[PDB]
Amino acid sequence: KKVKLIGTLDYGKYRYPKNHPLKIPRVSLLLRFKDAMNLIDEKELIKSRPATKEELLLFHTEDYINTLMEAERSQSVPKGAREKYNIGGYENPVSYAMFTGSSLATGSTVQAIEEFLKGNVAFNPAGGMHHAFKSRANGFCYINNPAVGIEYLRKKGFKRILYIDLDAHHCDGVQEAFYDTDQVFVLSLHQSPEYAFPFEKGFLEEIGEGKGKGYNLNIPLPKGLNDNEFLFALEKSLEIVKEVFEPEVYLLQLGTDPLLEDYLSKFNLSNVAFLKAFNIVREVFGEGVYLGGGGYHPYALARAWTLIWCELSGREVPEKLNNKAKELLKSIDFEEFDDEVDRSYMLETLKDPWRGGEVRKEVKDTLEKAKA
Ligand SMILES: O=C(CCCCCCC(=O)Nc1ccccc1)NO
Ligand SMILES: [Zn+2]
Repeated sequence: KKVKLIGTLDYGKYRYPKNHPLKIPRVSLLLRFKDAMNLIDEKELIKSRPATKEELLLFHTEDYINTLMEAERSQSVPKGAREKYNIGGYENPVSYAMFTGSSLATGSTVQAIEEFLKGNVAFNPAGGMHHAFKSRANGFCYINNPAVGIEYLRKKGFKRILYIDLDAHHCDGVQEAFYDTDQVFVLSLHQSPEYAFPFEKGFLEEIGEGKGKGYNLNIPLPKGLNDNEFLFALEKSLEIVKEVFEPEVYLLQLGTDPLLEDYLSKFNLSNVAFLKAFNIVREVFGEGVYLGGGGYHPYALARAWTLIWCELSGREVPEKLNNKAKELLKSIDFEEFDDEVDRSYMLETLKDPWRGGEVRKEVKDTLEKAKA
C-alpha cells in the first residue's frame, strides 16, 4: 500500500488572469512547498496526465468540450459561447487553464482513482472542481473532475458511490449530475446559498429527484462558522449518510477555502479542524479517493494541504516551517485582501491553534431538519 500525491509544476503555467482569485500558484506551490519542507519524495509523486476526450465525455457533452478546445487555442470566446456555455466571462475567462489545466486536473482525478483501486492511497490536489455542469462553465470551473470521476466508477460497476464535499461552497455541479440517481450519494457542507456562491442552489431542501430523492444532502452553514460548528455538522451529517447509504467507494473533496484566512469564505476554521474533518471521514468510511478544491490564500492552501499530505504519508508534522518554506511563501505575490490583517504569523508554524467556540442553535436546527 503506497501513498501517492498526484501533481506537476506545470499547473503553474496555466493560471487564471491577474484579476482572478486563481491567478496564484496552488498545486505547483504545494509541491515546491513540501519539497522545501522535505516532506515528499519522488517515489511518492505521480505526474499528472491529461484526461482523454473519452473520459471527459463520461459526463460532459461534446459540443461543450469542443467549445473549450476551440476557445483555448484561438484564445477567444466563440460566437454564442458566452451565453450557451458561460465561457469568456470574468468568472470563467479564456486562458490555457480553461482546457489544458482543467484536463490536467481531471486526468489526475482518474489517476487518483486508478491508484485507489490498485489498493493505494492518492490525493489529487488539483481536482475537486465541483461546479461545472454537463455543458456549462460555472464558478471558475470548466470541467467537473468529480462528476467525471464518479461516472468513471459507475462504468467500472460500482452502484453505491459516495461523495463528500468539505469545500466552503456547494458543489452544485456534482449535485445536478446525480440528483436523479440513488447510486451516487452526494453530501456537502458549505456556506449557505442565502449569502454565498452559487446562491441558486445548496439549500437543505434539495434532497433529490426521482429515484435519487433522499440521496443528496446539503448542509448550509452560517457565517463566522468556528471549528466546533464545522465538525459538529460533519459527524452529524455523516450519520444521516451511514443510516441510508453503504458506500462501495467514496470521494472526498478538500477545498481549503473554509479556512479563516481565505477571503472567498466567511468561515473562521483552522488547519487542525480541517485535518480532523478529514480524519473523521476516514474513521467513518475507511479510505477513499481524496480530492482538492477551492483555496485562495497561498499560505493556508500550502500549510493545510501539507497536513493532509503528512497524515496520509504517515509522517510527523514539523511544528515550524524551515527557512526555505517561509521564503517560498513570501516570494508569492498575493496581496492580502483586508489591507493589513497581517498573516505573517502563518509563517511561524504549520498547525495553527484551534478556533473552536459554542455551537449556535442555527447549526443544530439545520442538522435536526436534515435528520428528519
Ligand atoms: O471556490 C469556489 C467558489 C468560486 C466562485 C467565487 C465567485 C465569487 C467571485 O467572483 N469572487 C471574487 C473575485 C475576485 C476577488 C475576490 C472575490 N468554489 O468552491
Ligand atoms: Zn469553494
